[PDB]
Amino acid sequence: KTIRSRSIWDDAHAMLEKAKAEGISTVWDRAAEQTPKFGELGTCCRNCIMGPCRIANRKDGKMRLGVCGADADVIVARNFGRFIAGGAAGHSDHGRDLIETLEAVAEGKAPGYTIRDVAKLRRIAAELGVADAATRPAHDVAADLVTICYNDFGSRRNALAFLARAPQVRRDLWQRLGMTPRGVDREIAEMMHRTHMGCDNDHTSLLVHAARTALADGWGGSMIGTELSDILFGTPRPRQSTVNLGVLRKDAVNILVHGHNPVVSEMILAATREPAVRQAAQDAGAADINVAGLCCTGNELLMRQGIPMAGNHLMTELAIVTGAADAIVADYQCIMPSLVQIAACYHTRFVTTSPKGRFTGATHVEVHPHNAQERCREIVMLAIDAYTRRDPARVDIPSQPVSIMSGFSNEAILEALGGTPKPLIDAVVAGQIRGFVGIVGCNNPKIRQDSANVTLTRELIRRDIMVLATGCVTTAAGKAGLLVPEAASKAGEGLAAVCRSLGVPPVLHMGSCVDNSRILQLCALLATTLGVDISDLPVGASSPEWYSEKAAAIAMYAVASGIPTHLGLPPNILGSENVTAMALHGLQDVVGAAFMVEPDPVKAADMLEAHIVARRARLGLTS
Amino acid sequence: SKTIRSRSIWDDAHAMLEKAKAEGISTVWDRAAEQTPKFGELGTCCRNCIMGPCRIANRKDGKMRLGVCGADADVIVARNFGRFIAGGAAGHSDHGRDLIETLEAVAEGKAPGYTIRDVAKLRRIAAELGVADAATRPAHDVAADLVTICYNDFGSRRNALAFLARAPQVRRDLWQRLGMTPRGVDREIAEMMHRTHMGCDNDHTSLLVHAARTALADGWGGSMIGTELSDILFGTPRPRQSTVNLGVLRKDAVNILVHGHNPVVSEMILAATREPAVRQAAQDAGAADINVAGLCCTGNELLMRQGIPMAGNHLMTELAIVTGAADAIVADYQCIMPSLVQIAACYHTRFVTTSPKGRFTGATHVEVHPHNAQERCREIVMLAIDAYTRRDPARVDIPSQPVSIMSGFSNEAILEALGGTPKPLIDAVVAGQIRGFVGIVGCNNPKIRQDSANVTLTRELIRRDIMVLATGCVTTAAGKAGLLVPEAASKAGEGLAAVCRSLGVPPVLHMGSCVDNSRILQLCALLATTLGVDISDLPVGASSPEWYSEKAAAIAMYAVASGIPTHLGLPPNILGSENVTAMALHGLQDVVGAAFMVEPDPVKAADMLEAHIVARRARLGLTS
Ligand code: SF4
Ligand code: SF4
Repeated sequence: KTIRSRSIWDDAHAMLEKAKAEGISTVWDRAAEQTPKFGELGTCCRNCIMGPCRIANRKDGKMRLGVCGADADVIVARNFGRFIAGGAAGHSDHGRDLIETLEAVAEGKAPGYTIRDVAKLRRIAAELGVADAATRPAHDVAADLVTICYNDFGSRRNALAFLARAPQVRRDLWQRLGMTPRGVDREIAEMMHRTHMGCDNDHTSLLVHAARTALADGWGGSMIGTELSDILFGTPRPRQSTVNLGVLRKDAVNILVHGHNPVVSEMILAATREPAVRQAAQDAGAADINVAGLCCTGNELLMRQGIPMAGNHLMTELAIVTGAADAIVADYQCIMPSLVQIAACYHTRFVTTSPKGRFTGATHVEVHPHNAQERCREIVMLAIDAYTRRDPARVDIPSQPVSIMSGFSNEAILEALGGTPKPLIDAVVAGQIRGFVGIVGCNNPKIRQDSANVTLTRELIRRDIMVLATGCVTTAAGKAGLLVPEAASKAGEGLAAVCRSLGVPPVLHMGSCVDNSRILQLCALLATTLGVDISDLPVGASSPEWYSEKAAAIAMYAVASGIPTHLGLPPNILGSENVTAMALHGLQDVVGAAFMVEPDPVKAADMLEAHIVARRARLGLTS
Repeated sequence: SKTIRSRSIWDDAHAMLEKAKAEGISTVWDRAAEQTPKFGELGTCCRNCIMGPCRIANRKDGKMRLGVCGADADVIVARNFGRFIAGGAAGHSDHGRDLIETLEAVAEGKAPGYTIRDVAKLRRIAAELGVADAATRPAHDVAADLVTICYNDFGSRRNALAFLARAPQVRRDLWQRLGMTPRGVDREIAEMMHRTHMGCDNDHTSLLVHAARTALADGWGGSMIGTELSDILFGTPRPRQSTVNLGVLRKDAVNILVHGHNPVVSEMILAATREPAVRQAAQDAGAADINVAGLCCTGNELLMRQGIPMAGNHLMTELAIVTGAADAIVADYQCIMPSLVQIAACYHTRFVTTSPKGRFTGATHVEVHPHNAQERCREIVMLAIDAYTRRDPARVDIPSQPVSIMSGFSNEAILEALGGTPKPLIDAVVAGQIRGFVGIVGCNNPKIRQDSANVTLTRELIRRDIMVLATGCVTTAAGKAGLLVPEAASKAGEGLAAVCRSLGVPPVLHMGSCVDNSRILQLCALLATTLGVDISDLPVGASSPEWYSEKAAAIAMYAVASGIPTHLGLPPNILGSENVTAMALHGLQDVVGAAFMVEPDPVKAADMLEAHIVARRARLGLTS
């Protein structure tokens, strides 16, 4: 009965029983061992060896301050600052890689890569100030855009380049508060400086720079990553695909791409479509080479190529347990190192491709733009060889894939509306669509897998609130059949009408974790057109099953941009009443939004709907 | 009280610990007594995501051997230590970046009261880094071009940091093969925070290699830019006399204590106290003078360039307020204990913060920037004079009499003492008069009796003809024991005493603040370049007997990664992993040519540093 309580899906239940009988420990098993304190409240501090310090509520009054004299407010806010910095650094390095990949294309030093979307390149470059971006040669225009993006990774700017997309009132508010992101790397470095012993000892000051650090992610690292990926590999358009472990085929070579970087996974797919490589699969007894995605790199291949997704966070271990995973191609971020051990229990080849994502015991085939075509060809060959060593008795692909619709970039959304946001604004004014909520969460073993994600998605569309899905929720919403146009039947009367009018699902898949920058861009476009602030728009954000530092950075820059953000579990901040009050209430007075911590998905829909209604009133609209 | 005598070796510290106990004031030793009790000290506690936190323990049932994500002790300890190093590099990185912004303000003409005090060093540094016509163009044009170069080291488009060219070719080629070449000061910090995220870098060798790269971006980037631009803006240090300990505070004067690391504020504070209208405000209040005294590294900075006396080091900062004569504390950022704000409220003292980065709840914030510093610092000295009129004379007790010291031993001053070349210094090392050099760069740590290890190790090394280069907190330790004066050659060995008397210098050279440990890198790289060898071939060493901060770990790491055997008094939070520990103590020797040494006995630490110096003298074909 424990296996039934760990997830809500049959394919996950099937593989949990399979690993149990085979003696394979999963992420849920190791979570039970680690359940048993001071670090979870954020009141443990390890920032120097004057002593590991813990702040307790003791009867005798001892241990109330650290050795240096820091109180619980400073200690909690510093750990939280480093937590956001690590989340921002995640997206930061990703955007920088995309800058390097575009610079290699511009220099002509990336065989097999091209500028797939030249029209978006000219638009983005013109938006950011590149002279004659409309008419100059594409590679020259790309080089000037590369310089611009790199300069946001420098230390000589007053505001990040894409920050111009925000409404003027939002930018003036950032100026007054001192939150204006100046440089992508610089805010990260200043956060690490402030959290050092004896530097920043004011929890209000620390949280304001956390907002500044997280804003440098959403409007810098992530937005550069999203826009440059569309330039290099194509801007997403609506298309059909499938989800869950059933996307693996018994008769094919199954290559699972895992991580966040489309630079590697896009070239993997190109190699599996080469004629000589497809021949090697048939020679090994396979009908084809089947590429399926995992986590954010899967979301990227889903949006731009329609490649089916095997599963989200907690499904990554179970996909190897199917016995049909012939290789796992990893880059970096959110790749559990337990996959290496579970792959050793089978024939699966675990291949790492990035100098930043090294895993002891893995097969490292380092991929760079100048050798990607050759290296990825070599990586696909290792998957065909591993296929010949597959043990057929241990194969169990549990379910049948579920149809989904993906590729809802802002470009695709506006094209569906006829090239303007006016029909969308009209529906919101009419009350057909009462608001929007972006669900951006992960999975967390503390919560039954996707129970909160699917319930909250169902609750919101019932109340005529459209849902924008990124990250892990894509698999959650898709498995429940909410990512298809026919799912309008499960929405309210107004939302179903608008969805059927446009032929779109009530849940729009807008991409990976960095593609939450698409939600910032969309909100900024609506606020600009209406002449109001983002904090005036009937919008919301939710992370019901989050776990990572990157999720908290996403939650933080949504709040600081005026988007009320709900979290299923609290961050490690409850040890300080002041820091907790600031996150839940005080931030509303400053940036116009705040955090919400609610483990009940229905109560969370009530809170998100309440803020949406209050903002409809301030626009002079009926709920 | 026998407990008070066990916490320091200095009478001016004992005298204030009695005073603090008499008045019910709790110090840093009292709070350290409460925080003695575990996994974080071994480094096996991970809080990088709310899928835990996770503790790696050893239980007979085999449970809790991996994190929820599956990470083992090696990865967890390495990521904690990696983030520990990144925090230290970030402290120096932001300090260096501010020095760039000040120089740009001078170049733009938007910093009233600031100048280019050392134009000759500006042209020299700019020419070294590739500025065209640095010798002849207008100074502000040259400064603007040097600012661009430094800023680009804080960008993401370079393959190697600008000052890395000072390193020997064999050292740079070695960094290239290992993948340690520092590319950008902020970038390595950001990549470290990326690598330590869940599910990114899960190989402890990979993590420590980038820890070395991150720390090298401090020593050859953030700190070196900070040191060299500070000399350009506020002057290159020259040898001079001064005093240390709490006796530098005067009962008859307005006592202003500068605290932190940034000379940009303290230099302008000092200029404000010499304005006639400000000196009048003090005289109108009944004071004989305005007395500025330094604390921590900013005190080291004012000591090197102005000769301003130092009140004390890390653990003395609380006691200086207890004297009752501290009329104001002017703070910028870093290593400023927030308990000072509360202790100042026990007296008349004004606690003033000046930086947007160093904010303290309950403090008086008068934010200083280059464009308003002359006006703002004038306002800050006035607050010190006003607080002086409210001083309680019954609570004043300045315990000891100041000790004479000699300071200001920049590499420029050292080469000038040698006739403009390192040849006499090389000759003494070849002759065996100076058997080696060791930089003692430590802090204070309440776990260790204050300066007991620093002073013992300093005495032990100079006795064995090993010259000691002192930075940071050790400056106060060496000075109080009377080792920072030329007459202290009598306490050195026969060979070292002879060389010291020939040059008229102490056997312990004070080379500046914590960021000025980049001066030691510059000196080592200069000797290795002259000799045609690697830094790992020089009879050199580094020691931090009483360290505590992330900055000390970053300094120790870029010393090791540069080939300098580094001794630590206390171990970093890494003992939870045998592999990470073996790599730090032994494995790194095979990779970068040096390793960490953890030894709490100062005499045994002198034995270890002397052994490596002897081994390297042998490989140079010299008499050991
Ligand atoms: S920074 Fe302060 S609270 Fe944190 S470990 Fe060091 S002494 Fe303790
Ligand atoms: S990163 Fe891994 S070891 Fe660290 S807290 Fe998260 S699950 Fe636990």
